[PDB]
Amino acid sequence: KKSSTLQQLISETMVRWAQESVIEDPELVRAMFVLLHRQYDGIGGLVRALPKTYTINGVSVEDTINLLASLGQIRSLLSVRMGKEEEKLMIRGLGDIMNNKVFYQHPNLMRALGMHETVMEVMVNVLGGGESKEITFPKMVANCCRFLCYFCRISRQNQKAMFDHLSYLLENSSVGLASPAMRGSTPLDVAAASVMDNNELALALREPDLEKVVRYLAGCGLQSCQMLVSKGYPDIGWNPVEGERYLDFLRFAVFCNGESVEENANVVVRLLIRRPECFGPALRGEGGNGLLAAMEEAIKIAEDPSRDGPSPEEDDTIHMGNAIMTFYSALIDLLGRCAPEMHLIHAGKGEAIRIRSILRSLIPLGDLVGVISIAFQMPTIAKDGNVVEPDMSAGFCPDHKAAMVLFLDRVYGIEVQDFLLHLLEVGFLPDLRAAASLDTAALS
Amino acid sequence: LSKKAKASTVDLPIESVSLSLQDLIGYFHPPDEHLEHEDKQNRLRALKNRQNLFQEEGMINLVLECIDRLHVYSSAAHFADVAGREAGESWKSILNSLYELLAALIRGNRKNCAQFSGSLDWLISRLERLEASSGILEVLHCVLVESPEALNIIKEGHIKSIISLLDKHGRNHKVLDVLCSLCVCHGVAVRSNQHLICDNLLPGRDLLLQTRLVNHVSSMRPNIFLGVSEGSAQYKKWYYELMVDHTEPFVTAEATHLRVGWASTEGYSPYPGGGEEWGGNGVGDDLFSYGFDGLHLWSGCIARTVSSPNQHLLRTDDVISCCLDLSAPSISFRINGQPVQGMFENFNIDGLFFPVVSFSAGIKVRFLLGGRHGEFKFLPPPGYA
Amino acid sequence: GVEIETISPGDGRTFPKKGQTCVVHYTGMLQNGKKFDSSRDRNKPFKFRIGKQEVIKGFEEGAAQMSLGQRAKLTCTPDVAYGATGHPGVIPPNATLIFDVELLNLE
Amino acid sequence: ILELTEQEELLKFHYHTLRLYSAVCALGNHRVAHALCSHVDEPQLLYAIENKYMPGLLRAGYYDLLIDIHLSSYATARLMMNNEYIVPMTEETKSITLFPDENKKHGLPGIGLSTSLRPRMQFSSPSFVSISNECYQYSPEFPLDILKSKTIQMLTEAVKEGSLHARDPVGGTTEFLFVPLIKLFYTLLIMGIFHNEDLKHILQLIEPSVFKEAPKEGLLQMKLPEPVKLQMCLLLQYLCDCQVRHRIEAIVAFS
Amino acid sequence: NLFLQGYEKSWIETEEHYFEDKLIEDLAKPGAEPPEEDEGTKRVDPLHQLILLFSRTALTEKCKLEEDFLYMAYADIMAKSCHDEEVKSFEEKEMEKQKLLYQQARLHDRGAAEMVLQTISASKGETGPMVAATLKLGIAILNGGNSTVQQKMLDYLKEKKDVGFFQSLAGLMQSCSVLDLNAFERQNKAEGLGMVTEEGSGEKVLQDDEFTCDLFRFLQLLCEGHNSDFQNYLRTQTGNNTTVNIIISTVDYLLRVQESISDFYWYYSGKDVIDEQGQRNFS
Repeated sequence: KKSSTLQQLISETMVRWAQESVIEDPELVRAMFVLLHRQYDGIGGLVRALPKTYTINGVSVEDTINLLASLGQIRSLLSVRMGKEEEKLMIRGLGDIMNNKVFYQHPNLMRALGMHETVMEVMVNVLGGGESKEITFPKMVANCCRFLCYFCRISRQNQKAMFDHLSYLLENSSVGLASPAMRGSTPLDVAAASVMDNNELALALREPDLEKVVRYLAGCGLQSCQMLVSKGYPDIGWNPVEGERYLDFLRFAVFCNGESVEENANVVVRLLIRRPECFGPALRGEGGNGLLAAMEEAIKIAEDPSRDGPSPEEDDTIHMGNAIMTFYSALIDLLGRCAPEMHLIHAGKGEAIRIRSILRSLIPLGDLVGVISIAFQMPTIAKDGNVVEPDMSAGFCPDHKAAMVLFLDRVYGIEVQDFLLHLLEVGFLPDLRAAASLDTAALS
Repeated sequence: LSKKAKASTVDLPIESVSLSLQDLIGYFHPPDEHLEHEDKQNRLRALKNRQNLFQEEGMINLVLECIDRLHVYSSAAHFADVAGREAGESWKSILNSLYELLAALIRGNRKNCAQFSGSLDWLISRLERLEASSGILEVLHCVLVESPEALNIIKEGHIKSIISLLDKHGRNHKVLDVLCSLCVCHGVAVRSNQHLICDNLLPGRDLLLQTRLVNHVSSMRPNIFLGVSEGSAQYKKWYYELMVDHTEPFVTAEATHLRVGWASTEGYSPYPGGGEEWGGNGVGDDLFSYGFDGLHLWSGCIARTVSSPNQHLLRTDDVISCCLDLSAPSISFRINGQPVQGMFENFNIDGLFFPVVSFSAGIKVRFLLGGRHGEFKFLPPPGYA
Repeated sequence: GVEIETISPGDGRTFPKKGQTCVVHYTGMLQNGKKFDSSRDRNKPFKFRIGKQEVIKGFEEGAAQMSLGQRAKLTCTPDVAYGATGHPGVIPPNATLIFDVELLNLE
Repeated sequence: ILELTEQEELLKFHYHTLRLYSAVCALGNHRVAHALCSHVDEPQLLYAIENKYMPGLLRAGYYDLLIDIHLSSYATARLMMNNEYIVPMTEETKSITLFPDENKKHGLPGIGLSTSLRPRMQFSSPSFVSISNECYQYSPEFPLDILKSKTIQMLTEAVKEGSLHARDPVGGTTEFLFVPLIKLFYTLLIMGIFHNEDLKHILQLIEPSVFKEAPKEGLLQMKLPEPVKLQMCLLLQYLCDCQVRHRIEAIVAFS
Repeated sequence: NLFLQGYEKSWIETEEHYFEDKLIEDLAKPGAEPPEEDEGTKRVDPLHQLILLFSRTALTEKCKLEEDFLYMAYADIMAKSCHDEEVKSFEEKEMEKQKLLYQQARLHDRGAAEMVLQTISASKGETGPMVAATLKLGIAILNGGNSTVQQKMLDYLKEKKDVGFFQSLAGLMQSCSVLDLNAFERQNKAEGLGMVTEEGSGEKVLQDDEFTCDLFRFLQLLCEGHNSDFQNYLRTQTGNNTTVNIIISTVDYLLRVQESISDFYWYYSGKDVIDEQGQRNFS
C-alpha cells in the first residue's frame, strides 16, 4: 500500500532522510522538521490561514486588485534603501491607497493585510537612519503619520491595533513638533488619534507613557528651542511651540467623549504638580508674575516686531506672542478638563476635592477674571472699502478665552449671584458688544 | 628618519615589528571550520572580545598611523636609500602585514566596521598603488560586507576609482566581488550604486569578457592544387564557376554565411594556413584567403564594399565566376556575367592556391568546374583555363 | 545624415507612406562591430508607425527611404541617435549605430 | 566558452562577472535588467541553459542570471502575496468543492479551479530603438512557454540519467546538474506558469507512485545531495500551500 | 466574513487530536542503521538531531532570544509526549511511574535537560513564549523528581560554570506579576460603561498565572525528592564567580504576592458580596 497522500509521502520522506544521514546544514534540518510538523498538524494550516482570509463582492474586484498592486509596490520597496525616487514612490503609492475606496469600505481587510505594520516599518527605517543626524527625508514622516491617522479614524479596531504600537511613537514624539504646517503629520499626532475618543483605550493608557510625555513637557519648559534660536528667533528659556503639542496630547488622554477620565486625569495632575517647571515661567512659582501679566507681556510682544519675528513660507514666521498665549491657553484647558466632575464632588469623594483644591491653588480666580476682561482689537474699514484685517495667525484669539471660560466653569464654578454679575460686567458684555458692532455685512 | 636624523642614530626594531605583526595575525586568526561547534562559539567569542578591546584601546588608529608613515616612501628602493638595506627588504612585508592585521581586526565586527566609515575615504585614496592594492581591497571588502553605513559614505568618485582599478591592473575577481558587495548589503539594494556601476562599467565593453552566439562555418574545396614557381610547368591563369541553387537568409537569428573565392596554403604543405580548424571563420577571415559575398570583398577579416550592377547579397539562382592570375598576383570576380569593380593585387604567391567556399547552414550550391565536371554558363575570359 | 546601401532589393514602389505601421526585423551593432540589439533574438517583429517620434530619427527616415521587402543596412550618425548623453548602460556617448533592417510588411 | 573548462582564471573571472550581472539587477532594478538584456541575450541564455558540456560554475551563473533578469520580480511579488486569501464571491467560487467527485479521494495538488485574487503578470518588450521610457517599468519579456517545455524536457532527461549514476553529470557534479534546474523549475512553479497536463507530468517526475493518475523512481527516492534536498523541501512546501489555498476556497464556497 | 471568523474560533481552534507520542516514537527509532553503510559511530537519530539543532541555536552567542516557531511547536510536542495525561492500585501506579520514566528517558537520553538549561540561560531574564515552552518542557521531563535528569542538570551547570542561568532565573522572578487593583478598577469601570472586552480585561490582572506557576513548579521539581546537592547549589553556587540567592528571591516574590492579596482583600472588605470576577482573581 503506497502513501496515496502527499502528507504521508512527506512524513515518510523526511524521517527516512533524517535517519539515513546526519544532516550538516542547519537550514535543511529546519526545513525538514517544519514540513514534518505541518504534515502532522494539518489543522494548523487552517487555524493560521483563516484569520488572513477575506471575502469581497464581484463589483469591487478591480478596485481591490489596484489596492493590492499598490500595497505590493510599497512592500517590495522595503528591500531598497531610502532615497529620492523611493520617497516619490512611497508618496504616490500611499496617496493611491488613500484615494482608493476599498480602503474606507473594508477596514478589516486593510488590517488583515498588515498595511499599518508596513507603513510604520518605513517610518522606523526613516527615523532610525541618522539618529544623531536629526531627521532626513522629513516628508516620509509626514505622509506616513497622515496615513496612520486616517487609518485610525477609519475604524475602532484599527485604532486599537495602532494603540498596540504606542511606546515607540511617544519615544519619537519630538520629530517635527517645532516645525509648523506639520500638524497631523507627527508621531505625536498618530498617538493622539490612536487614543482619541476611545474610553477603553484611554483607560488602558499606562502611567509610564504619561510620565514620558510629562518629562518631554518639562524639558520644553526648562530648555529653549534650538531650531528657532538657530533660525534667529529671540531666545527665551522655554519652548511654547512644543509645549502646546505635548499639552494637546495630554488633553486627548484625559478628556474623552464629553466626560473626563478621572484615572488618567489624577495621574496627569499629580505629575504636573510634581514637576512645576511644566507650568511655564509665569506659573513656576519662582517669582512668576502670573497668568494675567504673562498674557499682557505676550500681547506687547505681539505688537513688537523684533521679538515676534526672527529678524535675521508665511507659517515659518512663528508669532512668538501667539505661541506663548496658545501654550498658556492649552495648559489651562488641560487643567480644566482634568478637573473632576461635579457629581463626584456632590458624592463627596476626598480625592476629587483634593484635586479641585490643588487646581484652585494653582490658578487664582483673579487671574482668570483679568484674562477674561482682556479684549481683542476689532478690524476696521478705511476710506477705500478695504477692511484692514489684524493678522488672525497672530494676536489675541477668542479660543484663548474659551479655555479660560472652561476652567472657570469646571473648577471654580459660578454659583454666586453678585459674582456672576461682576464677571458679566467685567468681561462678557464687552465681548457681546464687540460682536454686535461687528454685525455689519461687510464686517461679517 | 623623516626629519633626516642620521641612519645609525635612529633605531628601527624591524625584526621585532615583523615578529609582533605575525603574532598578532595568529592572535586574530579566525577559527578553523573542522572544529566542533562549541569550540567554534568559544573561539568566536574570544575573537570578538579581542577586537572590541583593541578598538576601545584604539589599536586601529595606531596601525593607520604606521601605514601612513610607511607610504611616504614611493618605493622599496627609496626606503632602502633613506633607511637601512634590511629595512628596504622588509618594507614590503611589513606593509602587507599591517593591512592584513587591519583586515583581521575589522573583520566580523559590525561596530569596528561602522567606526571605519570615517577613514574609508582616506583608505581608497591609495588603491591605485600596486604596493598596497590587495590589502586595501581586502580591507574595503571586509568593511563593505558588514557595514551598512559604509555604503552611504561610498560615492560616485570612489566607484569610478574602483572601476578604473580593473582597467589599470587588469582582470581581478576581487574587484568584482567588492563591486557586488557595493550593490546589495544585508538584503537591501542601493539603487544609486547599482545605476552608477552599470552606467560606468557595462557600456564600455572593453573590460568584461563578451559573449555571443556564432554560426558554425565549414569550408568546401576541390582536390586541385595551383601554384606558381620558376621553371614550373603550370599555366598561370585559371577560372571556375559556382552556382547557388538555394539559400535561406536567416535560418537562425544570425545571417547566413556564404562566401566564395580562393585560398592559399602555407609553404608547400597541403593544409590551408592561417585559419582555425573549426569556428565561425571562413573565406577571407585571414590573410591566406580571398573571398566574395556579393557586396563586399573579404580579406584578412576586413570587408570593403565593392560596386556592381544590381548589388545584392548572394541569392537563389546566382552564377559566380572567379578568375585567378598568377603571372601578376590578381584575383577578380564576375557575377552573372557582369564584372565586379574590385580585385586583389600583389598577394603572396609562395604557397599553393585552390578554390574554396565557406558557408553556414542553409545553402545548396554546386561547383561548375568545367569539362567533364561542369559546364560554364559564361564562356571563360580569354587566356583563362 | 543617414546613408543606406541595399543588401537585398525590394519591390521599389511600396514606400512607407505617412501614418502607417511598419513591421521590421532589425539588428543593431556598434561601429566596432559589437551587437547590442536584435529583434530576431526576441523572435517577434518590431512595429512602429511613422511620424510620431517613437523610434530614433535616423531609424525613422532610414526606414522611410526604403521599400517593402527590401533588406538594407542603415548607418546612423551620432547626432540622430543618442547624440551626447547616449543610452545609459548600453550605448556609449558619441556613438555611430549600424542597423540591418528588413521591411516585412506595411499596414 | 566550452573551452573555459581548462582555463581556470578566465572561468573564475567570468563566473564572478555573471554574479555581478545578477547583483546589479538584483531586487527589481528593471532599468538595469533592460540594460543587461543587451549584453546577455535570450538566445545566449537558452543555449547556456540547454547545453550539456558547459562548466558547472558558468551553468549555475547563467541559470541565476536568467532567473534574476526575467522571472524574479513577479515570483517575489507572488511569494509576498502567497499567505493572503482574498477570494471574490462569483459563480466559479461557488462551484468550488473540497473533493472532485463523490468518493473522498484527494485531487492532484495545484490542479483545479482557483478563484483567489493573485497579482497580475505584466512584462515589457526590451528594445533600444524606441525613445519612450514607459518600458522601464515591468521586467523584460521572455518566452515562458518555450522555457516551460525545455524545463520539463530537461528534468525528464536528468531524472532518468542521474538514476543510472553516470560518471559524467552535466556540470561535473550532481549538485551542478540538479540545483540550477530545480531552482528554475521552482521559480516557474511559484510563478504559476505550469498548468494541467504539464503539472501532471512534472508531479509524475517528482513522484510516480503517489501522484499516479487514475521500476520508475522519482526525485524523492534517488539519494540526492543536501542542497538539492533543500530545493525539494521548498517544492513540497509549495505543494502543501496549494492544498491549503484550495481548502480555504472550498470553505468560502460553502459559507 | 463574520462566519469565517466565528467558525474559525469555535470549531477549528477547539478541534483537538493527539499525535505527539506517536510522532516522538517514530522520530526516536534508529532506522535500518546496520543496513545503512554507517561504517563508524552510531548515527544520531532524527530526534537527537532536532535536539542538537535547538541546543546549538541556544548556544549561539546573540544579544536577545528570538521567537522560533519550530521550537515553540516542538517543545510543546515533546512535553505532551512526556506527560500523556478512579482509585488506582499499587501495580497500576507503579506501571504509571515506569511508563513515565521511559517517556521521559526518550528525551533526557538525547540532551533535553541541556537544551532546557541553555534556553533559560539565553533568555537573559526576559519573559516570553519561548521561556514558557522551555519551562513546560522542563516540568514534563522532571515530573516525579527524575534523579537522572536532576543529576544531568547539576553536572552540566557545575561543569560549564553558568551564572547566566541563575541570573535569568532571578530576572524572571522579578518580572513575574501580581494582582493589580488599579487594573481591576479600570476593568470594572469599563464593564460599568458597557463596552466589555473579557479577553483583554481579564488578563491585565495577574498577567501570567500559568507562567508564574510553571516557573515555580520547575524550581520545586528541581529539588524534588530532597536533592541536597541541588538544594545547596540553588542557595550558594560555590564554583561560579557570582552567586544568586534563588531562595531569597522566592521569599521576596511570596512577600509581594501576600501584599497584593491583602490589598485585594481590603478592597473587598466593605463589600458584603464578592463578584464572580473577584472570585476568579482570588482563585
